[PDB]
Amino acid sequence: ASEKVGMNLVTAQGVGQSIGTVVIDETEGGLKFTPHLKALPPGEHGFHIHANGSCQPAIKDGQAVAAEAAGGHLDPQNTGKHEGPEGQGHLGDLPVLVVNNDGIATEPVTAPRLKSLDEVKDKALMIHVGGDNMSDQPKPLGGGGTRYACGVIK
Ligand SMILES: [Cu+]
Ligand SMILES: [Zn+2]
Repeated sequence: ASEKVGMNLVTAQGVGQSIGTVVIDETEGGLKFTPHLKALPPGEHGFHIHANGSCQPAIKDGQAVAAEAAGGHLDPQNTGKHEGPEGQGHLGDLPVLVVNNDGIATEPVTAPRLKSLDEVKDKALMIHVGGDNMSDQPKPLGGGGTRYACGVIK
């Protein structure tokens, strides 16, 4: 079973344009991700699910949060540490969205972290500025807590 999640760019103003969806397709090895996005910085980008579904910013002390109405990366009970190479953390954490040198991603990959669209039908996807393996600096993901795009599942 499958759902085509339309992701828009986000950058402290809130929802921008789109440049790609990602198709989510559930299987017995979980959520198969197949991206089709252009116009990103042509590296590698962390992939999360977030606690609410809302690609919208917050404003406080004369300054804007990138996009955060979606909540944290689905972080109910833990310590603050992120799910990764050792220990334990949040269940909304997923393998890194590789992009080719020309700024386009297509990699058919899978997250066994969840195994039906019914597990995400109230949430957002989020394409994160860094890849996603660290908790071990005074800010998590090595500072990669920022994001280029978001998409509410519908
Ligand atoms: Cu995130
Ligand atoms: Zn996390």
